[PDB]
Amino acid sequence: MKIKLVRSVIGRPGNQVKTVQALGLRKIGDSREVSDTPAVRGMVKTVKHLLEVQE
Amino acid sequence: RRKLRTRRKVRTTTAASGKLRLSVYRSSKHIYAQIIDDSRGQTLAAASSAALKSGNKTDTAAAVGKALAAAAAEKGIKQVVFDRGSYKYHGRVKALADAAREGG
Amino acid sequence: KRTKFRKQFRGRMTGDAKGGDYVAFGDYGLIAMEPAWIKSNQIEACRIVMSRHFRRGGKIYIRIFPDKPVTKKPAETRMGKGKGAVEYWVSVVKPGRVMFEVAGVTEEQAKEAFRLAGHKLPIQTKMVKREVYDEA
Amino acid sequence: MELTAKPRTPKQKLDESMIAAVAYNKENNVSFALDRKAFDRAFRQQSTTGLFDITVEGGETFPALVKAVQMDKRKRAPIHVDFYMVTYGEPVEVSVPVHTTGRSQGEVQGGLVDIVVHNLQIVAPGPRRIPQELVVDVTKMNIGDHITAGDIKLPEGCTLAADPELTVVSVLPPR
RNA sequence: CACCCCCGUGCCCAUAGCACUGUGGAACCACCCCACCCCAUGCCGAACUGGGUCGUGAAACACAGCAGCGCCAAUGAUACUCGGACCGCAGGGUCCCGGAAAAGUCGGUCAGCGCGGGGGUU
RNA sequence: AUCAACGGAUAAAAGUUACCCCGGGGAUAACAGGCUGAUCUCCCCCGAGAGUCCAUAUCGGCGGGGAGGUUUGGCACCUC
RNA sequence: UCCCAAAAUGUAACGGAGGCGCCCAAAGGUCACCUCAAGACGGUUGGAAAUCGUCUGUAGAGCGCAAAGGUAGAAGGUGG
RNA sequence: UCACAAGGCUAAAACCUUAUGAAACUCCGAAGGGGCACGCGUUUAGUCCGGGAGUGAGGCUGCGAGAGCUAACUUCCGUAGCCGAGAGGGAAACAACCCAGACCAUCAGCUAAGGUCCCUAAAUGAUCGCUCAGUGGUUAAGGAUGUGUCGUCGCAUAGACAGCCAGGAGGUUGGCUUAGAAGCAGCCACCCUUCAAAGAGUGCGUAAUAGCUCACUGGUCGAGUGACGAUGCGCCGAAAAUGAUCGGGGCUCAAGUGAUCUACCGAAGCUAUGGAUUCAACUCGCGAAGCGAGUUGUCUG
Ligand SMILES: [Mg+2]
Ligand SMILES: [Mg+2]
Ligand SMILES: [Mg+2]
Ligand SMILES: [Mg+2]
Ligand SMILES: [Mg+2]
Ligand SMILES: [Mg+2]
Ligand SMILES: [Mg+2]
Ligand SMILES: [Mg+2]
Ligand SMILES: [Mg+2]
Ligand SMILES: [Mg+2]
Ligand SMILES: [Mg+2]
Ligand SMILES: [Mg+2]
Ligand SMILES: [Mg+2]
Ligand SMILES: [Mg+2]
Ligand SMILES: [Mg+2]
Ligand SMILES: [Mg+2]
Ligand SMILES: [Mg+2]
Ligand SMILES: [Mg+2]
Ligand SMILES: [Mg+2]
Ligand SMILES: [Mg+2]
Ligand SMILES: [Mg+2]
Ligand SMILES: [Mg+2]
Ligand SMILES: [Mg+2]
Ligand SMILES: [Mg+2]
Ligand SMILES: [Mg+2]
Ligand SMILES: [Mg+2]
Ligand SMILES: [Mg+2]
Ligand SMILES: [Mg+2]
Ligand SMILES: [Mg+2]
Ligand SMILES: [Mg+2]
Ligand SMILES: [Mg+2]
Repeated sequence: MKIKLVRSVIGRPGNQVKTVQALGLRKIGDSREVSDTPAVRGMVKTVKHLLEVQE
Repeated sequence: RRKLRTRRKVRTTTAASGKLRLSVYRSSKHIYAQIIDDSRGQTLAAASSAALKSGNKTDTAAAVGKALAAAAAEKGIKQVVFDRGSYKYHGRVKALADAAREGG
Repeated sequence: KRTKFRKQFRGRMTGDAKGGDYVAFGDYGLIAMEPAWIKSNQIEACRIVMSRHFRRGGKIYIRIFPDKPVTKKPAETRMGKGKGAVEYWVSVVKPGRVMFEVAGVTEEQAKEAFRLAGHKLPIQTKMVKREVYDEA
Repeated sequence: MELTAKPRTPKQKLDESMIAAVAYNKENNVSFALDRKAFDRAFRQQSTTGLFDITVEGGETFPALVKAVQMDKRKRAPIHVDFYMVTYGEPVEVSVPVHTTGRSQGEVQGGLVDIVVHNLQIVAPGPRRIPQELVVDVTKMNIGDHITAGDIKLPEGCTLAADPELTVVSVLPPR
């Protein structure tokens, strides 16, 4: 998949923070490419709502 | 009433003991004294008494103790555990005992 | 009214009605619509209303029953020093639960005796009539 | 009655006034969804002892009976239905409504007719011919008079799942 | 095990249990009989124990039948619910997404897998 | 070893102060305010019953729904 | 010790209930043996309950004391 | 185990059908959580040894509970987030809520929550409806031929709902009660007669009669009309103290509202260009390490 951080981490729960951290995004507007596998696509599920996900 | 047998039965720690347990069955005027490796569902030696008995009915205990222990020599069994039954270790099954207890 | 022997004190919480939403022991039935607490005397009130309106004799099934002790601290005490001592008894009627069953009376009679009981009640209600054979 | 779809997904029908249902053959098992309006007219007419014809939007039409119904507690309305796909010569056990007939000579000296158990579950009829009601006479009945489950006239080829000394339609004193 | 059956003993710990019921006898088991001693009874060979039959397989056990009970138990739907969002002053309630019971209905089932020995297949 | 104030200040110990003093506290009470509204005040619903007769002329049991913030309080939020 | 305590541990309140500051020389060690409550039928004192017998009987009993967990193949009752 | 609703049954208990409550009940039992292994796949923290501390009054909201009155800008715990120690936009104003974490410069571009009649940046936008009450712009039981939308049932070309003419009957003051009760202050039953139709009968009435009228039928007309719920928006119920008001002007010939669509405005968030700092790695000078320099990345409440 592709990925964009289009929401924010403040006032968001600890784990969702640390998961934003993992997925490599550290600022809004950050985009990224992601490797369709259960642990990474399972890292995008849990912070789904903060992300504009492409394909 | 089945309490005595399942009692001593569990009281013989099956596997973790290492040693082999040794059944009996002197209720009828025929017995069965089996030797078992507990863990594996297999029965090793054994020495019955209903394939000819000489004649003795309870006097023959020592005989099948000696016969069993004889089978134990060959198969290579030197360690043992005495799985009695509802049988209160006294005469007959004591004979089977003492018999195997020397004639190993 | 009261339970006869027990433990003493309790608590409070809510979601929709366990059993039973269905109409046994009777032909017409009255159903909660709101998550109230219901005091003895409130039922007592509905019982006496309906009992009078039916005269002799009809048949009245008061399904709900107050097992829950509610307490109230003494007059003018600063909080603490204890828990309040059993003011009265409530029955935790959740929505949909059937509070009342009456039978041996016409539809008209049932409507009225119901409405009269309703105006005595802490919560909105609705009357209905059988078909609820979930079991019997 | 003419349902159509049956996926595990309900959004296709929810508001549109349809009930989730299942009809099982005991060999064949099929989920689906019926127009509410219909099944309302229906189940009102035929009740639990029903028997009506069910043609799935695929051509194949099978007869069936109503085994259970599942309600919204707060809206008091059908949301789901358990449906028995009937057999032929022996079915299952049928719950049927005790009624009452004629002015009892109980309501004329003090008391009233009280159907102490509204719904009587019998074993078998031969399905094709199910008793849908069950008239009991009461005119003989005085006040203090219980009718056990034995004394009910079954319509031949019918037995009683009931303990037949259990109190049914009994007439009660006044006050 | 060659085929059966019986005796012991296990893995299994009720879809493997119980009732009703039929079968079984010198070949294993059982009751049986005797007991002054080994041994034993808070009293009594009932039980432990000891010497042994016949007799009976009735009791008990083994095996078969059976779904009355017991136990096991769907799919369907729902309760609730992680997490996304909301309404209501409040008691409380809704929507989207995934997970998802319990009880009940369908049913399923008079278990299955071994080891050793005995005894039978004119 | 009721060192039981139970991690146990000394071997060994009570009161009083309106004659009172110091250092602090709005970390904490009495006044007032604030928040609440059980209690307190009023208004509404049902109507059993009273009114010869007739619920509502007037009164209104058993119970229900609100308002107000003038009572006694609750809380301790600015002011020691 | 139980509940609160939000199915890991933990978790406060002048929140909701109840025990302890011992006892046992056998109530311990081991060895061996025994199986409970309760109801139904019938039974000299009895006749609600006593003691005996038959049938049912997975715990509906017992465990020195509180309760929770536990336990009938014993921790339960008896003897060397 | 404790508690509990109607009935059976029995001498009450047990037991039988029906039926239900539980923090300190449990035949069962999720979602979730916790431990361990891997890393099957991303990312950056960790742990230990030693120096220096400060803190030990917390605060709100949501969810979960107790206490409390299912009171408190209440109290005590669990849990997430924020304030504390957080500036910036929004919520008129407003620690906490919603958006969002500010290295510096800019008279540059895009967005978030929230907004686009004038004060006030931005559509007096579009289309299908709703409400006419200033609802909008704060409460309830209760009430109501308000209005939209569904559904149920009923009556009707055998003439109905309404309107209008007439009958409304004989037993019979039905019995009971009563000082009298005769449809009509209270207890039991609703039977016959005549007909196209007239019911021990509904309200008013009388101390009780008598009296007025309805339930039924006929004509008359000439067609629909009546009841019961479900739901959208409103109406009433709605009374406090210095002067009013949604923040204001004002809004329905919507600036209110339910739905769907798009265009724009909006922050110290993102972006453009320039620049400095932190750390890091790479390259170089001198004499490894170290200091300075430079580039890339990175960071900087
Ligand atoms: Mg949620
Ligand atoms: Mg779902
Ligand atoms: Mg699933
Ligand atoms: Mg069998
Ligand atoms: Mg000292
Ligand atoms: Mg003085
Ligand atoms: Mg002086
Ligand atoms: Mg003086
Ligand atoms: Mg001073
Ligand atoms: Mg004062
Ligand atoms: Mg004060
Ligand atoms: Mg008052
Ligand atoms: Mg009166
Ligand atoms: Mg005050
Ligand atoms: Mg203060
Ligand atoms: Mg405080
Ligand atoms: Mg937890
Ligand atoms: Mg703490
Ligand atoms: Mg089950
Ligand atoms: Mg401190
Ligand atoms: Mg502190
Ligand atoms: Mg705290
Ligand atoms: Mg507070
Ligand atoms: Mg701020
Ligand atoms: Mg601000
Ligand atoms: Mg501002
Ligand atoms: Mg504030
Ligand atoms: Mg927007
Ligand atoms: Mg402008
Ligand atoms: Mg730059
Ligand atoms: Mg920053």
